[PDB]
Amino acid sequence: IIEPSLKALASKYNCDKSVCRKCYARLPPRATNCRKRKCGHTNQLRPKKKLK
Amino acid sequence: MATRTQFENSNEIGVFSKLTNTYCLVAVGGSENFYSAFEAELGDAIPIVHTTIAGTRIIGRMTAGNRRGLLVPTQTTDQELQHLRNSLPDSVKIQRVEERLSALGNVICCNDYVALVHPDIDRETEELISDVLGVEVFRQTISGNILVGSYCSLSNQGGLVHPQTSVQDQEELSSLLQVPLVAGTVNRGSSVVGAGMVVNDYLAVTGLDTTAPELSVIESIFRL
Amino acid sequence: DLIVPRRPEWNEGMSKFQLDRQEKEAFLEWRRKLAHLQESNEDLLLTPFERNIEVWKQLWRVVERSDLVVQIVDARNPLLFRSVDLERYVKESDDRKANLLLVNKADLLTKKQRIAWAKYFISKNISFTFYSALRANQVMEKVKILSIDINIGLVGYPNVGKSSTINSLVGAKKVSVSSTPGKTKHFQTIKLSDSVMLCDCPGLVFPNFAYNKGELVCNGVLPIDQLRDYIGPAGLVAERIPKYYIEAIYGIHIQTKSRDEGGNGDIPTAQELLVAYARARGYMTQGYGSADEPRASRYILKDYVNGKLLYVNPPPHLEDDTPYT
Amino acid sequence: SGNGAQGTKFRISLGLPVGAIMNCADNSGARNLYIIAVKGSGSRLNRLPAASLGDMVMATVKKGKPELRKKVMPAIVVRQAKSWRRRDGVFLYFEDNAGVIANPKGEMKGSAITGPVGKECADLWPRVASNSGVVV
Amino acid sequence: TLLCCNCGTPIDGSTGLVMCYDCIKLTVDITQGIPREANISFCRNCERFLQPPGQWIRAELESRELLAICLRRLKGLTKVRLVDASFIWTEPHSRRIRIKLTVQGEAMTNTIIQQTFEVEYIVIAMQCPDCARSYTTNTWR
RNA sequence: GCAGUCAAGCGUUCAUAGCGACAUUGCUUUUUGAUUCUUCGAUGUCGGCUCUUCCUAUCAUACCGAAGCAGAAUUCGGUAAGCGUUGGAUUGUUCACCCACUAAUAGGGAACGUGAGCUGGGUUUAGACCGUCGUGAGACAGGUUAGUUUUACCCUACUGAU
RNA sequence: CUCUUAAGGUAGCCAAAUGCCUCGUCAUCUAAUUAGUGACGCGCAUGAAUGGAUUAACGAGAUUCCCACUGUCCCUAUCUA
Ligand SMILES: [Zn+2]
Ligand SMILES: [Zn+2]
Ligand SMILES: [Zn+2]
Repeated sequence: IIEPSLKALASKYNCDKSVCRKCYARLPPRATNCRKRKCGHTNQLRPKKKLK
Repeated sequence: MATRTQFENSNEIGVFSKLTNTYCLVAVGGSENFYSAFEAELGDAIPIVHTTIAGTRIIGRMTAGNRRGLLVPTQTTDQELQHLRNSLPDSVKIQRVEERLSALGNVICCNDYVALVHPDIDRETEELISDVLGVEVFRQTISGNILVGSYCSLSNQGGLVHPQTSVQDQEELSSLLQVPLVAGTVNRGSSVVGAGMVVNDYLAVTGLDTTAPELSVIESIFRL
Repeated sequence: DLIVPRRPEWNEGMSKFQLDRQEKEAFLEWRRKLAHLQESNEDLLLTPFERNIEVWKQLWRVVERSDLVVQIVDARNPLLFRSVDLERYVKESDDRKANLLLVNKADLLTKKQRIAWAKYFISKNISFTFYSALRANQVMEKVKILSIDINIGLVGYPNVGKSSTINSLVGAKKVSVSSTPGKTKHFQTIKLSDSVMLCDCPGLVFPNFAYNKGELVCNGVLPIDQLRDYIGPAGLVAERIPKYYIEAIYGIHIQTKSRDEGGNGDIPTAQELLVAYARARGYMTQGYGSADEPRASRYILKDYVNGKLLYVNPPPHLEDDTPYT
Repeated sequence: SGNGAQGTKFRISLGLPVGAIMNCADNSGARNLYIIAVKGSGSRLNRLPAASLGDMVMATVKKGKPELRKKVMPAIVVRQAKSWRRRDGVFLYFEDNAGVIANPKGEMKGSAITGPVGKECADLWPRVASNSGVVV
Repeated sequence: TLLCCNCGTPIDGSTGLVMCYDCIKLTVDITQGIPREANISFCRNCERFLQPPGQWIRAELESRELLAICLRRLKGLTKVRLVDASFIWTEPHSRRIRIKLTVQGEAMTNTIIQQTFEVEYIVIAMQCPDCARSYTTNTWR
């Protein structure tokens, strides 16, 4: 029992993100470039593997 | 009823416990489900006793008692004897045997009217057992496995032995005790039967790994 | 049922590449035969055969021109050395043939008990002749006769004296006699006297279906060195040869078999016999001092086959004590 | 160290180290046990690991039953000679170092134990108590 | 007189035994940790193969020493008392070499069992790099 | 030896979860080389043993992120070198290959750490044997055996003491 | 039949103090052995008074293993001049 009205709430904070292919960071979906200075603030991102 | 439990995570409950129709014994091992193997299956019928004799926890393989009396070994002490006295009824007698062996629960196998004893026991214990229990004793063998308090469990109405016991020996013991028996295992093929479990007139306890084709034959042989 | 394949149709021609392809096909066919036989009995009765196509191709060239052969068979147990599928094979072409099989290595059995094997054949219409291998070395009206008794040839299980009986003709050892049976190979041909001519056989074996598991097959067939078992074939050394003869030759006292119950019994099996021997011979392990009995098996067995200890087999069936020393 | 070891022990003085040849008290046909390694038994340069009473060892047989030797096996030491201490203060020791063959989970292979058994081992391996005639 | 402890019906003897032959064949096993398919390499030009680390065996196809190199191919078969690992016939063209294997296992408590299990060794052709390196010449000794 | 960029594709559909040729930009001095600048009025030269410290390109341990992560078990990556990283048969061995325990049995450097600290099994003298070559003396970086390992009481350094 | 101006490794024997590839292959010994023993030999390059092979006895010769033994070691400690 999750009643997915709240699964949406949780996925907003766990499975709604984007990942830098070079830094492996947790970033927001709309973000173009990374957050950290470690990675030169690159743009190589991807969605987070939420499905299969 | 065959109530399956685990002492801490081992299955040999006949090692860490003991059972008869006047007292029940348990080591200090936590895991309250184990204690619920008798706290739940009884009312206030007989008392349970939490004990550690001789600073040990193997009370079943060290004490070999009866409905009307108990044998406690020599290595023990008065501090663990006095609780075993006070928290038990005076209809049963407690006596420190002053003999050579210590593991009474692997040399003696006894119910309320008949017994089976190791062949090389002292002839003073040979008489002390009947002086304190009035039980008849038959010290020959089980199958060559001279240890009897581990390869044999005994109620008054049913007992059990190990697979390698001969077709001659099962019938010999049936004739001796006038009680049936089967060459049954316990806890998924472990032939240490008198230690892998324990039984009484109505109650049976085995390990949580134990299987249903052994529970079903236990329910037949031991009950009636 | 079958132990040798067929060999037809040379037909006086050409095409080297094809008239041996037909023999490759005659092996694909004879090979198919052993697989079906092994599958046919239970699932495991490992026979001493050969898969190398070339050693059988070799034997497919030492008969057709040889044209009259003689069979050397050890007299320790001809029951498993007698060849079965030769009378049905070397007859059909209507040319110079007819093995007329023999038995040899025939001076380790005594006089009267040799009639035990002379009588095994007079009932069943089999030909033979007793003539030795090592001892000559340069129907009842016959007892035993020496070497006095166009190509010719000879065939052996392995180790019959195909290099030690070449002295049957001249005796100068133009082929080397060895301890192992695996040396004979790459067929050899001997020639003398301008009309008679030999064709020596390379190394062979011949499979079997009887006496495969609990046997004594390791009597003349296999090397003694590279044997990982050392117990099984020695288990039938511990059966015959009573204890109070081995006790008297090597001069040791092993035990008196206190395991007189049904685990061991009497006439000790090969676990209690070799333990008080390597302790008396001094061979110990590398890491601890204990009886290295498998290295004592290789020694006592090597004396069982070479001629220090002896045993022959009575011919046709179960008898208790036919042979006596 | 809990590969069948039920309880948890205090320190018992390490009598027999590797290279030791201790008797076999059980009726498995064997006669001795050549210790090769010990469970737990952390490391130190040039310290060879040892076994205490009630501990498990990996071991090998040298004398008896060719069916058994030439392969390693778990074993459980039940008697030693190096005098150790019980927390009651009194020191004890046996006359011979002796052990038992077992499976990895601490279960037994034999039908008995020819001799006495330590209290530190009986309470620790329960299947030893299911075959012990004498506990000290 | 005992009961199987798994299915209940089959009474087994007091010779020292465990649950039924049915359940000991079906559920219980002593032959896991081995792949039934063993890949090996081979060179057609020099007709001889190798173990992945090791000198080329030099033995011929369908030779006795194939048993030895196949046993050296690392499986758990070197643990459990092998016996009688001879070969079964395969079509030579089919590039498969099958061995029949027999381990003798230890059950729960000191009861020994036979076994009949099989394994296939699959051969793949090689470019023969070391023999080819001998053919090439980058330096002289 | 180590690492990175392209991404032609592998990856049940799924370039990049992991992988990744065709090419290419680099890093290192723990490999083998190349060169001959120093030392030929000698810097005591292999390995092992003992012992201290440091490095990170982290095997384990701590908090974490990332997956074709349901759990368990695993793979990739990051902060990070604070604390650990073994006993043994064989070999003179560096190297290695196994057995076993283990949280793990990571890689490396300090005149290829350390011989007025040791050992001398080895190479590398003289004795001597075998094989091949050489007419021959003799040669072999081919194999085998035997073969002296020196001194600190001075300055510094360090441990300790006035 | 022969080719090389003569002959063409016979008996025997071995990875042996002779074998580069070599930690040769197999078996055995060990928990595990590049060592060791036996066997196999197209033997780079064994071999017959440049003596071959086998040998009881002997050896401050070289090598492997084992029973016993022990501070060689685990792991150091102590006593005396
Ligand atoms: Zn980033
Ligand atoms: Zn069943
Ligand atoms: Zn090749």
